Amino acid sequence: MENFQKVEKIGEGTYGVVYKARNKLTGEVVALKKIRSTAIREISLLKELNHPNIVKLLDVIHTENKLYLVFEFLHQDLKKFMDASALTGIPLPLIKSYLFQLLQGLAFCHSHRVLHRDLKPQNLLINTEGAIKLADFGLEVVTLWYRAPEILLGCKYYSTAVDIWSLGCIFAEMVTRRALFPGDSEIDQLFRIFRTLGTPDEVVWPGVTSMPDYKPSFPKWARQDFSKVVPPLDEDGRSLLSQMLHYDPNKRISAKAALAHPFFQDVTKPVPHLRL
Ligand SMILES: COCCNS(=O)(=O)c1ccc(Nc2nccc(-c3cnc(C)n3C(C)C)n2)cc1
Repeated sequence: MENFQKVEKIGEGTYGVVYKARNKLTGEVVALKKIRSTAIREISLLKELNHPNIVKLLDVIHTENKLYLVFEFLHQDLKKFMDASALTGIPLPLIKSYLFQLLQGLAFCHSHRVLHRDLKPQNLLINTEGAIKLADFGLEVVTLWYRAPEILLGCKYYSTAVDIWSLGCIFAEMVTRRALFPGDSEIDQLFRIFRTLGTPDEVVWPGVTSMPDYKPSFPKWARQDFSKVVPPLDEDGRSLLSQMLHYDPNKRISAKAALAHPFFQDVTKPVPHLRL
């Protein structure tokens, strides 16, 4: 750590505190994360998971029983960018570009059997070049808003499909400028999903009733059309979103397959208006 100079406290919570810092030698600006063995080997395997849409992990510093992660620095997260776009919302071309890039990023980690497990606007970082990247991979006050239903129902060995679900929720949020399922407890989260997509059963989700936390007493809500869930979204988008929000993790579209959906027929890479 003697090689770094803390510039300011970026973010906080969860895995630790994050600071913007400068390398006392090179002057290189980075994101320094102070984390609060197995972890070591797992984190190291991450330094190899390099992709343009994955915030690059520069170094892993383990000293005095303390773990420091040095990352490539990005100037803003999606949360802040959405809040700054609330008045007019993010332009479709830019929403589509971000989704396309994240799917590319996911298709890559998934191919390497790595899942993020906690995708959310706060850990999606953007630059002035129009790129968006996945941050805070890894392996209270944490948002459950983007949690996949299988996790909520107690699935112990959930798949990469959970990242697809989270991304679908983020997609809907960019389009409507409002969180899709803002649960404030695990059961509320589950019930918000149920009220919108319908209480899942053996028909739409084989085996769902045999899940750890599934209760036969769950209220039975009927599904709602996506025309009502994300109105402005054209048919291609609504079609893709519905496949990203499928209950059956085995039926949920994969990232790679998602990249082939017609919604991306006219995908481009616009530049956002960032006021750093
Ligand atoms: C409460 O205040 C929120 C402010 N959000 S922000 O001002 O738009 C903002 C968020 C993140 C960053 N920079 C950043 N770059 C690389 C990795 C990283 C990183 C590495 N590990 C983590 C957890 N992160 C971030 C997601 C914090 N954070 C710069 C500015």
